[PDB]
Amino acid sequence: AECSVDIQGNDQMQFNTNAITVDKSCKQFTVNLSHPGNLPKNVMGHNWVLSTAADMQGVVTDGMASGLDKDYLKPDDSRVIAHTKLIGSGEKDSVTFDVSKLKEGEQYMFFDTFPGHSALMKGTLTLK
Ligand SMILES: [Cu+2]
Ligand SMILES: [Cu+2]
Repeated sequence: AECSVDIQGNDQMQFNTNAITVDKSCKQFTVNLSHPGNLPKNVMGHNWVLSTAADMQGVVTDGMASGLDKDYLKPDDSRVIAHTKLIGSGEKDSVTFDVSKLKEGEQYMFFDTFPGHSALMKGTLTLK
């Protein structure tokens, strides 16, 4: 099975997809994030952040409260399973994580924690 996915976030506060599936037989999984557009990070920064569905609200609320110099994530937030950096237009960042962190029967969400973006920039992550 493939073990990576390419995700884009644009100047329109959109991701290219709202559903990612991770095949069990992957030991690691990589998300490659890019930002088409022209807007810089402080105004249209995007990141890809993974937690359980239950934790998504907290991560987003705490991240937004943390500010740009924290890339909009609360320091030491243990609800965050994996994430990319916050990137502005033209930049790119990849994260690779251990698939063993993810458990059967759990609901996962990926999302962006830049202020307001999770309204649109979120999706499900499913183990298969
Ligand atoms: Cu494979
Ligand atoms: Cu964003």
